[PDB]
Amino acid sequence: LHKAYAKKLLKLGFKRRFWTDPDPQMVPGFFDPSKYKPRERLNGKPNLRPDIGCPALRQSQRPLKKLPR
Amino acid sequence: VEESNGKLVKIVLLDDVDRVGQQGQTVVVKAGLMRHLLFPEGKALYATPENEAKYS
Amino acid sequence: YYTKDGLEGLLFPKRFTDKNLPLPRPAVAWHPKFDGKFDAVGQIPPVYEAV
Amino acid sequence: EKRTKRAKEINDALAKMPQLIADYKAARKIDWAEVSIIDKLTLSKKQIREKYVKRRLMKQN
Amino acid sequence: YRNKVTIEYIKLKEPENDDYATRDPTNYAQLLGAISISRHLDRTTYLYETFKDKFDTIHYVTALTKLPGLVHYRGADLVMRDGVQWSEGVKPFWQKPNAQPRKHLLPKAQGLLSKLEEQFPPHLNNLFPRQTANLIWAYGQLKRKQVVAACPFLGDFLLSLRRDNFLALDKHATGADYAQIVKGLANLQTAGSPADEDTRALIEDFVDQLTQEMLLRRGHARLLDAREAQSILWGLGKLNRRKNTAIIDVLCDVVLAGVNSLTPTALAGAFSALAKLGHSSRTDVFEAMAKGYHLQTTLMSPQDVSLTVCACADLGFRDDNLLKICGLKAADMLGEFSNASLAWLMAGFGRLGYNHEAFFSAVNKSVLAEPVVEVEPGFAWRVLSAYAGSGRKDSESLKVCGRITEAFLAKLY
Amino acid sequence: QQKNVEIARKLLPLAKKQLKGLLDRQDNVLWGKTDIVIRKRTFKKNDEELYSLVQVQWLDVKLWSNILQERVPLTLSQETLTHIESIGGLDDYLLKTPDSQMKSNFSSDLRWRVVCEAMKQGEAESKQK
Amino acid sequence: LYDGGQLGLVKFPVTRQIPSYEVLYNQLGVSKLVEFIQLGLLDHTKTITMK
RNA sequence: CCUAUGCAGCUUUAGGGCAGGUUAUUAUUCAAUAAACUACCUUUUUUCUGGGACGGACGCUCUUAUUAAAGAAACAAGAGUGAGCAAUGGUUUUUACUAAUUAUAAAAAAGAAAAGCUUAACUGCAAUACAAACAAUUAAAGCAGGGGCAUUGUCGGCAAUAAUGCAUUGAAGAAAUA
Ligand SMILES: [K+]
Ligand SMILES: [Mg+2]
Ligand SMILES: [Mg+2]
Ligand SMILES: [Mg+2]
Ligand SMILES: [Mg+2]
Repeated sequence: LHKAYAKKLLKLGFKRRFWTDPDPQMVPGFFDPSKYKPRERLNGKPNLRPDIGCPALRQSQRPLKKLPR
Repeated sequence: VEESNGKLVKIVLLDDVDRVGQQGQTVVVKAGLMRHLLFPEGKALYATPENEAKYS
Repeated sequence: YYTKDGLEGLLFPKRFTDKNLPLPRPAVAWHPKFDGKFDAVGQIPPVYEAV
Repeated sequence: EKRTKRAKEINDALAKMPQLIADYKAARKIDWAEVSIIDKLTLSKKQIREKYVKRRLMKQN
Repeated sequence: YRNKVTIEYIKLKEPENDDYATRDPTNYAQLLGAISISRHLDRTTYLYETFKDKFDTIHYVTALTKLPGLVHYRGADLVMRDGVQWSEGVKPFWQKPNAQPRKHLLPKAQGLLSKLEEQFPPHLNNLFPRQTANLIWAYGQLKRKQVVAACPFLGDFLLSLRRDNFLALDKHATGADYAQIVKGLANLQTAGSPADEDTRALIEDFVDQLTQEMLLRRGHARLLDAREAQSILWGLGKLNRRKNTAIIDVLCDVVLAGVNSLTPTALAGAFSALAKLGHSSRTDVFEAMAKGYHLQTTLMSPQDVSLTVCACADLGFRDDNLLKICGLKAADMLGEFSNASLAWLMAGFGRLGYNHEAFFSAVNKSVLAEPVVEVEPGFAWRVLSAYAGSGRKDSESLKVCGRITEAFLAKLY
Repeated sequence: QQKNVEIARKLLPLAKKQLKGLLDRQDNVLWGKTDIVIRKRTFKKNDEELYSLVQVQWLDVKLWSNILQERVPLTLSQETLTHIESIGGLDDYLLKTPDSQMKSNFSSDLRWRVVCEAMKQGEAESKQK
Repeated sequence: LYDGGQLGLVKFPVTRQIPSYEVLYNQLGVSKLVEFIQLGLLDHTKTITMK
């Protein structure tokens, strides 16, 4: 990644080493039947909503919408 | 009668009926029939475990 | 091959004897999916030998 | 079992491959015994190739 | 329909039984339910003020029997157990000795009870043995708590049961009636202020006649279970009814059969009750009770430890396994025992002649750690006796005894 | 209980008014097994939720009571009627249930009437026999 | 971190490969095991266990 | 008058919803579902611009003026394009030929046409450079495998300069786990 962008990520605390996280349930002898969860597909869609989305992907905060009544 | 949703009920006969059956016979009849005619007239009782042992 | 409870007994046996508790029992066998990963089933009190 | 079946299919296909190649080459060769354009002495060899090769391939298709 | 819709139906689960908390009763049965399930004195007072004229004999009895449960003890006099939940005979806390009621609840209970007592007298002749037993039990509870000093209707309740050679009981008696009558009378003669001389004579005379004629002669003890039999034994012990031992043997037999159902708080009561009565020939009964502490060690409290040790010393029953359990439990609960309580416990071990290393070792460590020790004459001799009787030697007990003597000499009243 | 209150506060303003009206009828009908059901709508293209109330279908019937020798008008839901028929009728329903479970003034008054009448007839019959 | 609207960081693809579970183990080098034995912190005359 | 992270009211055959009534279907002795009509709720309705509206325009190539290194803007000017080809690709032989493209002084050991055989319009990698805010975009010696035409040279599409679209979501072939 370009130097200017990389420093900002490091300055914010980005330290990931692998594409995903390891699964403790896969270690032999450490399988907990209670904490069973079928493997899910990772979501690739960023949250770009300017009201409740990521602050790093919008210029400024927008007012929330009205509730149905 | 379990899935009849109240439309069908088990009936215990105390006296001989023209079409429902004879005394002591446990049969299935429409809920409306028992509600309006058989029950108030005193010719039958609902097929509860206590009634079946006592009468059936 | 050690399980979660077995590993505790191996590392801290005194944690069980001081409380007068029996040590954890060892496993019977490992799942066949791990064949080629382990050679023997560990014993909670290891058997030491001379070298 | 699935791996064994898949290997069997590939082996059978490769056994028949040499014959398929021979037909592929043969179907695109001009048979001069069925050409009457030469008797006409009007068209070039390339035009003869297109006229008869296309008819043979389309009929086979 | 571009935007597809999914519909879910959510059912709102509600309790099966109604708690009469906010609605006003409008019927004979509804009023009874609201009174019975009342949660606070303000609710009971509100019901009486509004529906005063729509009351019957049953309504007055129900209100009286539930009032003792609405009077709560101080939070400072209760200690919560770790993870214990309400169950059959088990509470989530244990009470310190001589627990006091809440400061702001006494005037309310006294005021409410005075109104009830005023309107009750006309209904005295329409009571059944069940209703009489519950009233006696309720008043005994109301005397143990600082609500009343005497039962105005005690003379009438006792006469009603006594009439016609206990004819009313002969037809409408159950196991609960005998347990409540004896237990209630005991709490009306010992709790709080000691007694009146005339009251003591009447209560003791009635109990003796009731026990012999009903439970013994007519064999009504067949209606009693382990818990009810234990309650009767406690009542007899407090009344010091040591003359008749035939009933004591019968009650002990019932306890022996249903030993499994008793908790440590009930086993200790049996030990103390037998010790007070002096019945020490039932070694087999003692052995069965001792075997009940093996598994229920998590339900023992300092009161149970103190009672068990003192009862064993008085009875002369020495069980090494039971004493070992009490010593180890006491060693951890040293912070809960009082100075006077912990001296009696030490003396109990000395009388039995049992030396418990962990128990005495913990006590010696605590005493030495204290910079300034002040031992009172009331229990100074008890702690010295325990060390001498227990055989504690020069290791560190002489230093503890030395400090004990110095503190005693420091005052010498 | 906490979840029930949380759901109720999310109802549409008009659905709240309907809910209160339904609850105010408890003392006028034989509540029985009547229960409250909430309708929730979700959509695929947006993260929006709509909460609304599901009405109760009330039935007017006349059930026979041998103790009272009368056909008693009653307002019931289908589930309550099915339960009464299964248990053995109105008389068995009232005599096999405590006052706490009724949760209705109309039901409580009717039950109290039946219980008192049953005792009087039983006592007289018992003395005769 | 906002870049004005270009949003250049989210123009890259996503990978979903799961790393091996063995990344959760403690790694011990053979050269480090020997150094302890040479210094005298480990007894090489008897079986060495994880304890 | 113009400019906003703009606000509000009103209108409709702008998008979505059903939550009152009517209507349709179904079910129990005041009910459930809804691409309909009325009522109600909520949301959207670019920018550039010799001020704004109206009109026009938004990607990618060639050429003209700002000289003969490169680069260089305006609602400046003059022309193209959102493809085609199973040969119009690859490679050998022959010779009375040396053209054409949207536009253009490319090119003779080179091309075009004619005749023959072919599928490199490949699989897995790659030193070093051009350009460039970044993303991407451009040229490429060389190594291993399987091939084509020659018989030891060339082929990783087309004389060259345009014929295009990130991520996400969805789908297909195969393979590895669980
Ligand atoms: K101007
Ligand atoms: Mg503008
Ligand atoms: Mg770059
Ligand atoms: Mg070659
Ligand atoms: Mg080429």
